[PDB]
Amino acid sequence: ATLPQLTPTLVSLLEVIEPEVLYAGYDSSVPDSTWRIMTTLNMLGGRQVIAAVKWAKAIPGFRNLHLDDQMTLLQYSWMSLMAFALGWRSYRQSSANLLCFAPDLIINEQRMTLPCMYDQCKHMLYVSSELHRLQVSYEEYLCMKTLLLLSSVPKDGLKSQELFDEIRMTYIKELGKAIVKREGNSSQNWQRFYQLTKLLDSMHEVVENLLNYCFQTFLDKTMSIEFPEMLAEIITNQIPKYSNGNIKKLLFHQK
Amino acid sequence: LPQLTPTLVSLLEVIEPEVLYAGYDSSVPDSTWRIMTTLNMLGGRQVIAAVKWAKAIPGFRNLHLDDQMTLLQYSWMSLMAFALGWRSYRQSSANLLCFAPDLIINEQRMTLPCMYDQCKHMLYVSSELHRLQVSYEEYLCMKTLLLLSSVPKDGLKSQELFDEIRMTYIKELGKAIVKREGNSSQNWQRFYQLTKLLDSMHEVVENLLNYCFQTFLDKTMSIEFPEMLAEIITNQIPKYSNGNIKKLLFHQK
Amino acid sequence: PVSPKKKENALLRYLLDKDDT
Amino acid sequence: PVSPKKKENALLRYLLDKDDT
Ligand SMILES: C[C@@H]1C[C@H]2[C@@H]3CCC4=CC(=O)C=C[C@]4(C)[C@@]3(F)[C@@H](O)C[C@]2(C)[C@@]1(O)C(=O)CO
Ligand SMILES: C[C@@H]1C[C@H]2[C@@H]3CCC4=CC(=O)C=C[C@]4(C)[C@@]3(F)[C@@H](O)C[C@]2(C)[C@@]1(O)C(=O)CO
Repeated sequence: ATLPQLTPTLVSLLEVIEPEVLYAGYDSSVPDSTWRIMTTLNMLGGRQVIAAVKWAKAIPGFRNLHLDDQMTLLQYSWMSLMAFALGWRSYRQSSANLLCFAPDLIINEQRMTLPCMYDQCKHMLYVSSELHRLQVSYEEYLCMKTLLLLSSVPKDGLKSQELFDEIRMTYIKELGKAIVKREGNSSQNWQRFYQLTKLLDSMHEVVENLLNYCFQTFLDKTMSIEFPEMLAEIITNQIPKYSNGNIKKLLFHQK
Repeated sequence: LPQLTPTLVSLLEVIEPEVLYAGYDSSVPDSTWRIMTTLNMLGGRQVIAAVKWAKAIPGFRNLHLDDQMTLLQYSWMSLMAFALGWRSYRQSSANLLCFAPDLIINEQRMTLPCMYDQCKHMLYVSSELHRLQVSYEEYLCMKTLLLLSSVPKDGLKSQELFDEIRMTYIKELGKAIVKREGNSSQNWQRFYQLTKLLDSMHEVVENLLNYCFQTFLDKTMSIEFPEMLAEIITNQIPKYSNGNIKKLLFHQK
Repeated sequence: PVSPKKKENALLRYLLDKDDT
Repeated sequence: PVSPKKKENALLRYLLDKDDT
């Protein structure tokens, strides 16, 4: 019968629940500085994380998991989600040339050359460049990002593990449907699935770097770089166990 | 792979001025008045950059100095509008007007008291660049052409050289088209469509100018313009509106 | 054993429980 | 003949003359 969606599609849902881009409300009328750029980005991160929660609750099945797992998943991948979304906007808005934290706030050549900016942004640019190299479609992107939310669980699973794996497998399939939809030639359907899933696995490695740099800054009043209420609680939250080896990073490929 | 020899379009690319930011404070609520004012400030700085750009264009400097001023005066709006459309089409597929990557007119700002009435035409050119999927080289040649899109009805003291240069860039636009397509039939169609876009540019400029002159001559609105724009606008105001100027076209209506 | 999580982020917990409207 | 509003683009001319560096 009539379509698009008179009988909605799972990926159709993700498309409509995707939160819209927020603007940092940065004052570029006055000179920049590492300290000011980062602070503005942290505040932006707070609001983006807040939106991520509203987004996660709209993902079918997510909020059927124990409420604690819902909290765990977000705390274990808020960086992955934000960094991945960042790379996406960078790839789409400027072919991964620049980092587009917000369409009105771009880390250009001038800002990239600031003191500690490049050592940080470096890992972010990587995900953007990767999305551009593989020409990731919007749909594949929506599925992949959802999978990032379910990319890391505790070393003892969650209180709704059975349901979790079921949701994750559901979106792994969704990713496959996006790959097939994107093309007609099934020749390299599995080859692309390997690349995309490989990229997801690499997110753990980039998150670790971004996170080490997130904690080191958070715990350094000398640096004077503010974090909003939202991020502060999550950083102080994870900071202890994001080192001792409490989290189990799920991977599509072992190697 | 070593060409080590500059082409006319290769030099046109290295002289292309880099995008500049408006240094707009968006940490406080927006308002039609403030945005138009910041964009005007940006316009002056862009036109100033457009001057150094025009001077680097092969053959431009060897035209009478008076004509150099005439061309920049007669096409500053087309050059800026075209550049704007280009960045918008590139940055967001012509959905958002990207005056400068840090100052973009989002949907929220687009609905302000008078934003759309004037932005609709800027969006027009941005839309067309997206529709036609204009390449960088084609874009470069076309923009140069807009600088030579109109002259005073009578001529320039160096009209002779002018038409020669303009011819060179029309052929430059042809070269860009041929090495982007792949075939040969759609090459002429390409040229037809691209030259048609340039022609329509005159009309989009007319609507932008009307608005520009309107807001320029009404301080109850309180919108400010910098030195470069104020100076140029005041000059053009009269001679323009009437229609005592000759707009060069590729396709006659 | 011990669930030491008791405290850490009552803000998120709060945020995840109420969206009708 | 006549053409009121003379000396209207002094700044523009200046910018077109200089240059070298
Ligand atoms: C290197 C890290 C990683 C950074 C984050 C990466 C993910 C992200 C994406 C955004 O779209 C906006 C903000 C954030 C959420 C972020 F950019 C800022 O918070 C600053 C951040 C934590 C960081 O720069 C700092 O810890 C410096 O304070
Ligand atoms: C509608 C007109 C057309 C506008 C201009 C269109 C071309 C342009 C492109 C830019 O990249 C920056 C500024 C300018 C040069 C411009 F956007 C501003 O100057 C404001 C402008 C004159 C206008 O908005 C006004 O008349 C406001 O007074």
